[PDB]
Amino acid sequence: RHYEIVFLVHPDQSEQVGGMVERYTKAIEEDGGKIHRLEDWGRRQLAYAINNVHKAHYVLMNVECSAKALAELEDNFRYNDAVIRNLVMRRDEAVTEQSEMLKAE
Amino acid sequence: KTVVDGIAHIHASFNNTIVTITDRQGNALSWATSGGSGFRGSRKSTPFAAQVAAERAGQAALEYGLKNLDVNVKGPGPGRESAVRALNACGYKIASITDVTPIPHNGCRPPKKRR
Amino acid sequence: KVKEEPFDVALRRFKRSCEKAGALAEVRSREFYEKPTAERKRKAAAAVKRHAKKVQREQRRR
Amino acid sequence: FFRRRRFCRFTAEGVKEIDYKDLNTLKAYVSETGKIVPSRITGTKAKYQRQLATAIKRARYLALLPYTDSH
Amino acid sequence: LSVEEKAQIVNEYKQAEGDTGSPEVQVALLSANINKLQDHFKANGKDHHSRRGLIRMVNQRRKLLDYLKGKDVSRYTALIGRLGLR
RNA sequence: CUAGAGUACGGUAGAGGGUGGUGGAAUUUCCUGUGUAGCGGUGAAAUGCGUAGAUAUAGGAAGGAACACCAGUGGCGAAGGCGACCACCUGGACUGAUACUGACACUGAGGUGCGAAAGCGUGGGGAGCAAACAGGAUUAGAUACCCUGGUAGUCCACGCCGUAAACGAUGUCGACUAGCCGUUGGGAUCCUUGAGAUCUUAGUGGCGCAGCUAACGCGAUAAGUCGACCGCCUGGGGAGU
Ligand SMILES: [Mg+2]
Ligand SMILES: [Mg+2]
Repeated sequence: RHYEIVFLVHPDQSEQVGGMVERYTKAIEEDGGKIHRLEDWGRRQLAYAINNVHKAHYVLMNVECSAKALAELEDNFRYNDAVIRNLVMRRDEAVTEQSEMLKAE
Repeated sequence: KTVVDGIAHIHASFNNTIVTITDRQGNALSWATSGGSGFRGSRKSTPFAAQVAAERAGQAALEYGLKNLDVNVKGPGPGRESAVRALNACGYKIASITDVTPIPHNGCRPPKKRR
Repeated sequence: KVKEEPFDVALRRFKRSCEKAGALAEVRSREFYEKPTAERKRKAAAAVKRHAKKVQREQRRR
Repeated sequence: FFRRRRFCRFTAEGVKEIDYKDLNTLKAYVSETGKIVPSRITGTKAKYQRQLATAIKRARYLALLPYTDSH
Repeated sequence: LSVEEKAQIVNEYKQAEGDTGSPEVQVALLSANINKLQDHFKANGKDHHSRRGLIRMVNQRRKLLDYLKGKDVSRYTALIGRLGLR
C-alpha cells in the first residue's frame, strides 16, 4: 500500500506521455487503487548521460494500490523504451498534493 | 596544417612522466616523455625532468599553431605541478587546469604489500 | 577544477583546491592491499589519538 | 557556531521526514567535487545525518546530483 | 500475525473475561503463529537467523501447558482436544 | 497476594536474516582513428613488452567481482558475522500508558543445533588478485625477501568437515556499594529564545575513593561484598602424543 512510483521517460516521447498517464492508471483503478497525486515536472536537463541523452521528462505519481497493480507497473516499465529509469518507493502514510513545482517554478 | 585551442594531457607515474598535446577530437599531435630526454634511472623520476620533457612537447606543437591550451593533470607522482609552470614558459595561454584522477569506488583489489 | 589574471595566483588556487578536495592521499593508499585487521588498527589507534588529544589539551587549557 | 546552527537546520523545524526533492536544501550539504560532507563540519545530529545520506543516494540515482567532475 | 487476527482469537478462547492473560489465551496465540510460519520456511531454507525465533515460541508453549497441567486436568484436556496437540 | 516472569496496546531505531531486481566509478580483453620511439620496473639493474606500430590518446562493445565520500570508543546479532539503492517476505530488542494471568522462575551431566578462513564432492562461471611453479636479480650459498609472469583457489548453487590468539586470554543469573567527563535512543520535568536546563531508564567509552590483588591492574559494563547451578586445574619433558 501507499507507493510513490517515480519514473522518467525519453525526451522524444514527452509529447505522447499524456496518453501514457491514463493508460497506466486505468489499470490501477481496475485493481481498486485510488491515486492521490499526479505531477508532471516537465523537461529538464540531467546531471549525466543515461543512454546518451541529456533531457528527460519527469513524472511524479503516488499510488495506493494492492499487490496486483504493483505487479502491473513493475513489469510495464521494464517492457518499454520510452521509460528509461524508474523507482518504486513505499511510505506508511497518506499523500498531500502540490509539493514543490510551485517552489521549483 | 592549422589547429588552435588544443588540450594538454599530463600523465605522471612514480617513475616516468608522459606529456601529450592533442585537439578536442582526441588526436595525437606531439608526445614527449621523461625518458626520451636522456635521464634513465633515479634522475628519471625527478620533477626537474618533468620540465625538460614538458617544453620539448611545447616546441613541436608550434608546427600547427595552438595558441590556447587546456590542461588535464593525471597521476600521483612528483612533477605533478612542475610541468604546468613549464608550459607557458614556451608562451602558451593556459585557459583552465583540471584534475582527472581514476579513483575506484570499490574496484579490483591491488597487489600485496612490499617487505 | 580551476579556471583563470596572473599565473602564480591560479597555481596556488589549484595546489590548494586539489588538497582541500582530496584525491591525493587516497591514491597513495591504493598501492598495497590491507587486510581488514590492519584496517582495524587504523580504526583503533586513531580513536586513541583523538580522545587523548581532548584531554592533553585541557592541561594547556588549565 | 556555524556548526551549531546547522544542527538546528533540521531540529528547530518540523522537517523531520526530509525528502529527496528539496535540492535547494541538499546542495548545502555537498562539497564542490561531489562527495558528501562529514558531520563534524555541519554539526548536524547523527539521527539526521543517517537520514541525510539516504536522500543523497536516491537523488543521485535519479540523475538530480552528479557523482564526480568526470561526468 | 495481523492485528484483527489477534482480535479474532481473543474473542474466541476468552474465559468469559475480556482479559488476555490466562494461559488459554496465551497458548492459542502462539499456536496460530507457528502454523503461519511453516510455509515461510519451505521457501526460505537457509534462513537460519529467523529459524532461531521459531524455537523460542515452541519452547514457550510447552512451558505453559505444564503450568496448566500442574493446576488442573479438566481445563487441560478441554484445550488439547480443541487445538489438536501432543 | 503481586514485587519475579509472561500476554494484550501505542510508539520509535537498526550493515539482523532470506529471495529477486538495478545502478555508477575504476581494472582487463577486443575493435577503430590519430600519432611515433621506447615503455615498464628497481638500492640500481635485468627477465619482459615494442615500428609485424607499443605506451599515450579518443570512440565502441563484452564481461566479472567489489560497493569511495557518509563512517564515528557508531549500530545490530546468542556467538561466528553483518556496509550500493528498491521491492518482497521475516526474527528480536527498546519506550510509554493500561488491563489481565498469579510464581508460571533459575541453571543444566548426558543429548540437540548454529559452526571465520583454508580444504573436500558434483555442476556452473573466469575481471583482478595469487600458494604450487617458471625466469631475472641479490647472494660464499638463497629453496627466501625484491622484479616480470602465472595455475588451484577466491565467486554461485547443493552437500560436507568442525577446529582458531573462536579473546574481554574473564560461565550464565540475581541483589547492594563515593564521584566526574563523554556518546548512541527514549521518554520526562522545565522560564522559554535556547549553542537550553536538571532528573530517569537501556547501551557503549575515558579517569577515580573505598575495597581487593604476588604485583601489574580492575574499580555500577568489578578482578568489591554475597547467593544458586555447571565446567575445569594438580611440577617440567614424554604429550593433547
Ligand atoms: Mg574474534
Ligand atoms: Mg579459552
